[PDB]
Amino acid sequence: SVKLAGNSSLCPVSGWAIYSKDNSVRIGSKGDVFVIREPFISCSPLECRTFFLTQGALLNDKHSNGTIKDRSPYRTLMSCPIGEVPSPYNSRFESVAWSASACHDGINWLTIGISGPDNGAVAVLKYNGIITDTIKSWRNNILRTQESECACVNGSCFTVMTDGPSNGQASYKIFRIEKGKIVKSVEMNAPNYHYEECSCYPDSSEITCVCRDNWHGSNRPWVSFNQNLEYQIGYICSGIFGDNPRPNDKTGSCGPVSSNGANGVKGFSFKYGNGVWIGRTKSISSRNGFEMIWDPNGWTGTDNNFSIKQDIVGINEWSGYSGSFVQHPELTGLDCIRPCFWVELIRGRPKENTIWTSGSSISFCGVNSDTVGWSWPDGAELPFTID
Amino acid sequence: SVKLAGNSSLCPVSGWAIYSKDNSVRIGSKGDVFVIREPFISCSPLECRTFFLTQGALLNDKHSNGTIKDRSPYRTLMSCPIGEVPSPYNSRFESVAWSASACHDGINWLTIGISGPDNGAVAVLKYNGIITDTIKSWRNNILRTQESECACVNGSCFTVMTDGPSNGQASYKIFRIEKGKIVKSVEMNAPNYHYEECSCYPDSSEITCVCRDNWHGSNRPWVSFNQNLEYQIGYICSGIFGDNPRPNDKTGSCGPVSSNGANGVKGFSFKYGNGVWIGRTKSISSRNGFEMIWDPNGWTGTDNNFSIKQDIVGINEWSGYSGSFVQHPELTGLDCIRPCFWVELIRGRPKENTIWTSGSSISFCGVNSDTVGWSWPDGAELPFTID
Amino acid sequence: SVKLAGNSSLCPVSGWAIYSKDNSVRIGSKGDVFVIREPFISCSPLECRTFFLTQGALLNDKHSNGTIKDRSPYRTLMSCPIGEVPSPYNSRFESVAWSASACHDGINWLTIGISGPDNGAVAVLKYNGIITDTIKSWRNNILRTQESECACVNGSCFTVMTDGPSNGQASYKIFRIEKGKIVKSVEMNAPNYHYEECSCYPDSSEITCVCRDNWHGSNRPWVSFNQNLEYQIGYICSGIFGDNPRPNDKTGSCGPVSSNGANGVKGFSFKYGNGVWIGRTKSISSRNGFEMIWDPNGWTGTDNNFSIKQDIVGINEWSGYSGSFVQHPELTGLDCIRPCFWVELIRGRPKENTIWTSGSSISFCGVNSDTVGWSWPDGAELPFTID
Amino acid sequence: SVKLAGNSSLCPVSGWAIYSKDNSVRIGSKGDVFVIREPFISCSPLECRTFFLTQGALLNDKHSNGTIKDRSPYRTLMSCPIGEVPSPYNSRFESVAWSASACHDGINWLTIGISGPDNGAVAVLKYNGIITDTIKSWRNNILRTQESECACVNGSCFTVMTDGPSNGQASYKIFRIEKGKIVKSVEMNAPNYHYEECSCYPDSSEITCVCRDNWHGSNRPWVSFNQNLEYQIGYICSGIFGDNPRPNDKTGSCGPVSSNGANGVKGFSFKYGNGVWIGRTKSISSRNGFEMIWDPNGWTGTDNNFSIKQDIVGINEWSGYSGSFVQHPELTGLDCIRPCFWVELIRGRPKENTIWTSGSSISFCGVNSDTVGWSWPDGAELPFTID
Ligand SMILES: *[C@@H]1O[C@H](CO)[C@@H](O[C@@H]2O[C@H](CO)[C@@H](O[C@@H]3O[C@H](CO)[C@@H](O)[C@H](O[C@H]4O[C@H](CO)[C@@H](O)[C@H](O)[C@@H]4O)[C@@H]3O)[C@H](O)[C@H]2NC(C)=O)[C@H](O)[C@H]1NC(C)=O
Ligand SMILES: *[C@@H]1O[C@H](CO)[C@@H](O[C@@H]2O[C@H](CO)[C@@H](O[C@@H]3O[C@H](CO)[C@@H](O)[C@H](O[C@H]4O[C@H](CO)[C@@H](O)[C@H](O)[C@@H]4O)[C@@H]3O)[C@H](O)[C@H]2NC(C)=O)[C@H](O)[C@H]1NC(C)=O
Ligand SMILES: *[C@@H]1O[C@H](CO)[C@@H](O)[C@H](O)[C@H]1NC(C)=O
Ligand SMILES: *[C@@H]1O[C@H](CO)[C@@H](O)[C@H](O)[C@H]1NC(C)=O
Ligand SMILES: *[C@@H]1O[C@H](CO)[C@@H](O)[C@H](O)[C@H]1NC(C)=O
Ligand SMILES: *[C@@H]1O[C@H](CO)[C@@H](O)[C@H](O)[C@H]1NC(C)=O
Ligand SMILES: *[C@@H]1O[C@H](CO)[C@@H](O)[C@H](O)[C@H]1NC(C)=O
Ligand SMILES: *[C@@H]1O[C@H](CO)[C@@H](O)[C@H](O)[C@H]1NC(C)=O
Ligand SMILES: [Ca+2]
Ligand SMILES: [Ca+2]
Ligand SMILES: [Ca+2]
Ligand SMILES: [Ca+2]
Ligand SMILES: [Ca+2]
Ligand SMILES: [Ca+2]
Ligand SMILES: [Ca+2]
Ligand SMILES: [Ca+2]
Ligand SMILES: [Ca+2]
Repeated sequence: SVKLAGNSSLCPVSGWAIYSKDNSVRIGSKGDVFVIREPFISCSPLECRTFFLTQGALLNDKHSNGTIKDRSPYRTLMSCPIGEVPSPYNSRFESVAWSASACHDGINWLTIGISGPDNGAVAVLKYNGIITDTIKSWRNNILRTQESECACVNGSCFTVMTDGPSNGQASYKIFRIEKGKIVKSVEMNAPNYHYEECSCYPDSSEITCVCRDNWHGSNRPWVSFNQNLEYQIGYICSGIFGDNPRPNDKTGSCGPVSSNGANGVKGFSFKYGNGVWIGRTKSISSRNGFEMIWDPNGWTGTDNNFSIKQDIVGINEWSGYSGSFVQHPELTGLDCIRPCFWVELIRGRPKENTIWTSGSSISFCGVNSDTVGWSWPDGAELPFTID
Repeated sequence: SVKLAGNSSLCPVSGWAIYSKDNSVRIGSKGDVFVIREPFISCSPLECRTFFLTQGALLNDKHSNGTIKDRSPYRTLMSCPIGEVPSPYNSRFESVAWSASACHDGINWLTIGISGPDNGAVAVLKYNGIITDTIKSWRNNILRTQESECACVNGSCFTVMTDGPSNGQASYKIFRIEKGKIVKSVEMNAPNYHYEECSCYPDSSEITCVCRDNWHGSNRPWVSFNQNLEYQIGYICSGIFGDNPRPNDKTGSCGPVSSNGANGVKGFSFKYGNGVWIGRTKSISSRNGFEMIWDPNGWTGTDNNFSIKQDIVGINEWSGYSGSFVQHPELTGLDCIRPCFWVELIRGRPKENTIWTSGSSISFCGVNSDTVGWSWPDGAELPFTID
Repeated sequence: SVKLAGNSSLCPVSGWAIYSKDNSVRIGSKGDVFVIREPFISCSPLECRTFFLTQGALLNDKHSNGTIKDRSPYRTLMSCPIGEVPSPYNSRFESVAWSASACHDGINWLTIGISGPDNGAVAVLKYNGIITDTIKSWRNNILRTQESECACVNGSCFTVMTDGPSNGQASYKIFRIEKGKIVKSVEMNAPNYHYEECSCYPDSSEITCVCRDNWHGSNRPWVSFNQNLEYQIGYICSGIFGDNPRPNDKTGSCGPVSSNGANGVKGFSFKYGNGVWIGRTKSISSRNGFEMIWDPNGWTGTDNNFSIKQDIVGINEWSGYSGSFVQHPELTGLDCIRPCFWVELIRGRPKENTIWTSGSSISFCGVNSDTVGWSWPDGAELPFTID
Repeated sequence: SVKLAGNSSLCPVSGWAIYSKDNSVRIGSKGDVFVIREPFISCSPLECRTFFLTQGALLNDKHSNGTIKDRSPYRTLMSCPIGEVPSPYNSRFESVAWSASACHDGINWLTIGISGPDNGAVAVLKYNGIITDTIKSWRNNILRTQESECACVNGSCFTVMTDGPSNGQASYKIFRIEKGKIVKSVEMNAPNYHYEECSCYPDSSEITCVCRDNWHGSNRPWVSFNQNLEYQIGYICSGIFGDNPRPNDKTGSCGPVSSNGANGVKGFSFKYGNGVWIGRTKSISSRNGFEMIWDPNGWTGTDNNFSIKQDIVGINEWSGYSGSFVQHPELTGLDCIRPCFWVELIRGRPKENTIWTSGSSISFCGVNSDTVGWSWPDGAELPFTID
């Protein structure tokens, strides 16, 4: 086994080829499939896995009742091979968690699972499934992390955590982790910024994270840093606003866009110089639809012009969280780090008249060969028999 | 790991010994078994797997409703060990796909999965589960491929794809693929021919494909080619017509037989000089029954005489698609490439009064020791509880 | 990997320690468990597996209807780790079969599966899951084999097959098989003998089989042979009669005991010089109960005295088939071949008012440390919901 | 593979970080989950597994009826990866057993499973799944063992067994086992002591066991010994009484505390010099709640003062058995033996109006980084459909 180098650049890509679809909710109508939310994908040098937060219950069973609820002692982080439904019969147990991150350094899996009370939550770090560290809430207000993969470079893995209000100034910390041990952390000096649920990826030995401002930004905040945790911060400038909810596209800002800025959804974007690939919902007001947009000056420019749009999920279909994942040269044999992404397709409450909330997933990888837009939605027929 | 040589000749065989039976539909009456169609078998140097197109739903569940439908965003290519039922608990995810092929070059699996809209479908190629190439519809009319294994020789794998009408002249291309990458393709110059759903196998370093003419042939078209994609084309001459539907046996043609020529079913045949092993339905009008026929001059001769017939499925039982698969010397230790075949046993719509359509499978391998004809049908009792 | 030597003697044992219990029928009341019968155990140098003939259906489903029937095209030989329930989710597919045998030579698994019509059945032999030979019915009257493990010595494996009447003189052949290929066979010259369902084990480089006389013997016939298939035949002499049905114990015979001799059950015994360990039902008239009896002169002596009796299943509980299996020094590290045995616990028809018939299993291994008699019965409560 | 050394000291710890939660009962409402009780965790150098005694039945099925019953021929010891629900689809079969222990010596698993009649039970010992020894009841009164992991040092593993009354003086033996073979045993000379269900761990080459006195002690008895089985005995002195039931905390005793001393629950404690980490229920009268208490002089001192309390399960929630497990340096890379523990969360009879009794589990590992108390209860809603 060898550490992932993480020193090559992100592969430029012209479109997105479909990689996986699990059909979890459709299958769970009969099969034994976990009620889940907050899924994400992460790869080792050998395989790619879907991680997810269970609700300690199965679809179409009474224990799925009330699963709109975000945090409980029953939620667990588990994983299964990409594209398979999350079932008790094919899933690896990772951690007890209502917020999580995970990533592979080339040698072993790092998992981070946060559980405990809202006023004193504890992140448990594991390396190869053995507890290696913990970090406890420092603001006593829902310690929370990425809900997507952490990022690794040369044996060090990096993540971001938040503690404090979701509707005002909070506290954001970056962590450097080696063999599951926190070896350095820094608090970001980001007055007037808000960071939640960062999607972080490696690119030329440094980490870029695109996150969710739940306080007052309808564009997405970003933070980038080197292995020594020297960081920079900003917001994506494009008038192609990335959050949900958001206003109709118009002139943007390199600071937080206040219009429709409260609340949000976990998302991601890939930076290429001044340009950016933005993944976003199609609806400006609800978690519906998904599309990928290439905006060649969208990282630093405020106009609402863009060059490419690719459909992923139709506007009349449910979407949800989305996040980046990468495939390193050690896995692919390429000379660059390949960008991929996943989308959570949320079914049930609050929009649908069920007793439960759960998601399925789709994923795509970037390529420079021909691609096509379409809609690959969840496809389940609600309500279910338990409803 | 070593590349399959693919340079020995096809083993001559006198009969077919039963190899597998999954009983998928019988078992799915209670168990958690995927609704599937278009199954096929393919082997590595170590094992044989059943590939199949799911409908993203389980048998005896409401989401099986309407599964007579051929293409949707929910269909996925998955695989499991040969003879096992396709379940979410034992199946490997391969690709999102409503048309597919797969084969192992001795090192890794190649999978090809076509998804997207009818007017712009995209084939996603994976090698060891990593996306390696794509090819997009060139006629904007249901890009489609084998629904059986591709064929590999010395590290190159080969397949055929079609784009265009199913009731008139279409476009047919041959592809050479190395480590999941298309390295060469050619369009077949086949005016008045129609090719779909080719069953292709290697034989002495060259590829032979026997396919389905849905336009105007009740005999089967074939195409054979070397590693440089220099090809020859024709139709099986035998008056023992191979397609379904078809006329009663009589004098055949080395061109497309127009009588009952429209429509068809995926099938296969094995060429041995002027002779041919033909697998076909027993019914001339419907997908019922299956038999293997040895016709010693049937490749090139038009008479309706034959030498051996072996029963596989009784005429009063449902059959469906069939296809070739081979076992290379690297797997068997033999000094020739062994021919095997599978049969899809289709249950449900349109012939039966159910809300769903799904198949089970049987397979056989060629031998020169004693064999026997019989009927190994699906055996499920319809309708099901859900109907 | 190395061939099993098979040259050490059978370990003498004073009692039987319980090794496994699967509770298949109890579990199948809810879980997805195959309807099975004719289970048996066989070991490699690394693990022990339960083989079984499915009925291509699950317990408590309508397709379990009529499963008292012995032969059909739906029956398949499959296997799972010892002690686990036979489910579609944990079972390896082996062969299509309504009669079977299997054994590991130290390198790979040999499986033998007989399918086809009663008047022309074909045994398909596989080595490492690849078809290596076939043998076809020579009397056109239900070709049939052990329903327990074959026996291996120095890279050669041995089995017995029968063809002909079950109520009169039939034909019995011994086979020597190497890497799945029949390299020698001989027909036993056994006028007035009847052999079915042999339980064969290796002992000092030679094979001993104890079988079922369905024609006219309530004691068990035996055949022993060396690697060159030079054989001897006889019947177990003990007045402790081994078959079911049978008379009450009395003076026995070294030939077939005619009293209650018609019909029978698959069983086994272990020879130790003049002595014998006999496994048998407790009831003389029905497949109820099970016990192990040590009779120190029972192989060659006709008296009805014995020295040890150990209870296995109570007389008021259902039993069924039983068979030997061994654990070689290559697996155990012992300096002798260890005798073990399994018992099939049959539930359903004809004795119970259900639509189905299925079995669970228990197994035991011989030891010289302390043991105890008890009853470890099936434990399912019939009828089931489907009945 | 290398033997565990077992020669380093127990890691001192300040708190307990949550390690696993299986949600078995919640999931078994729909999924195929074993009815179980007496679960425990044990690790190899590579992984940690949950062992458990099934009732040979699944949750929400009629065969779960009467499972309050402790011993039957249907109970089996099985195991699955830690944190996964115990299902027939993910569980390894270990032994037929209604009382058990297991542990890994660094090379292979030792399992001990006791079955048979109350008046003559037999413990079957397996090493790598092969029977290696047996030991039979010596007092003919429910031979019984730990229901948690045995302890290994330098290739020798150690356990404790009891035979005799649960309401008066019984007999207690210590065993030294090498490669599954009993190489030494001694009977403890413990008049007026009572030992059941010992929780034993290694610490500096010696074994410490903390057990259950069901006769007349509401504090816990202990026994410690070296590899030669030279032992010492006593009771935990702390006025923080460890058993359930028990009196309210007050001045304790270094002998058995008679007040509320009859009956009990399996538990554990970790000795650190004069100090002790005590895990106990929160209720003094019933199996409800769980907490960890650090009492710096509680091993040898009788006062009821303590320094740290950490909540694990709320007082209004069901708990049950608890036990120690360790993680050796060979697994963790640490320079000490890490203490962890599990808690069984018992649902059903006798406290709840169901036909069945079953448990789920949680586990924690000791650390010196920040931790938090909370309640991680079972969470199932009773009764179930079957009730
Ligand atoms: C699989 O699919 C088939 C086909 O969809 C499905 O059978 C259909 O069931 C639906 C719903 O029960 C039926 O739809 C009804 O049709 C009647 C006329 O026959 C209408 O009167 C009904 O409409 C009234 O009620 C609606 C709901 O309250 C109102 O919205 C509407 O305005 C009317 O007031 C309704 O449309 C339909 O008849 C059948 N179709 C067929 C061909 O049988 C089947 O149930 C599905 N199977 C499973 C397992 O899901
Ligand atoms: C799990 O076990 C419990 C306890 O066994 C079980 O509840 C029991 O159900 C049985 C069967 O329904 C009940 O037995 C009946 O009791 C009544 C008196 O209350 C008797 O009159 C009945 O006997 C008559 O009918 C029998 C059958 O026809 C005749 O054989 C008999 O001679 C009489 O004519 C019968 O015994 C019993 O009352 C309950 N017991 C309790 C405590 O509730 C439960 O059903 C089981 N659960 C599952 C899921 O299997
Ligand atoms: C990336 O890291 C690898 C592995 O250490 C190193 O060999 C290589 O020089 C680096 N690549 C570049 C482009 O600097
Ligand atoms: C969901 O939970 C609520 C709160 O306990 C309860 O009232 C209701 O019965 C539950 N609904 C279902 C369908 O179980
Ligand atoms: C087939 O290929 C193998 C492997 O390269 C080669 O050694 C051999 O010469 C070829 N066999 C024949 C018969 O040409
Ligand atoms: C058994 O076979 C082994 C392996 O070949 C051989 O070494 C040994 O001599 C034989 N044992 C006896 C007792 O003859
Ligand atoms: C069993 O099969 C018979 C014969 O077809 C049929 O009449 C009956 O309905 C079946 N019984 C059940 C319970 O399915
Ligand atoms: C513990 O055992 C190891 C392995 O044998 C040995 O090397 C070492 O000396 C021991 N450690 C201590 C602290 O005694
Ligand atoms: Ca926002
Ligand atoms: Ca722009
Ligand atoms: Ca045609
Ligand atoms: Ca001819
Ligand atoms: Ca007989
Ligand atoms: Ca005698
Ligand atoms: Ca089910
Ligand atoms: Ca007590
Ligand atoms: Ca104290």
